[PDB]
Amino acid sequence: FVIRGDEVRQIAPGQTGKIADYNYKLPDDFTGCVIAWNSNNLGNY
Amino acid sequence: VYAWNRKRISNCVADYSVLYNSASFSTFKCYGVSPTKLNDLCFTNVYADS
Repeated sequence: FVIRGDEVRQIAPGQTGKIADYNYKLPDDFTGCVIAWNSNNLGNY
Repeated sequence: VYAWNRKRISNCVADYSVLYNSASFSTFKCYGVSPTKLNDLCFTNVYADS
């Protein structure tokens, strides 16, 4: 899934955030590796 | 900054939910209490420095 910029501030174990708390939270005991990279080049609503 | 104002607020019952529902706020931080558990607690001499 994709977010507009302010991602890491919300995506984290036990991390609040309006999008994070309304769409999808991670488990408190979580074991994974999230990656992020810009895809603006890929005006487009 | 050197001349901040201290507004003391008491005897008030306000919805402590829109204080984070404001999307205009760039980033919301809490250091002493859980942000979701703001309504339950009882306060004393709230300050409003800016």
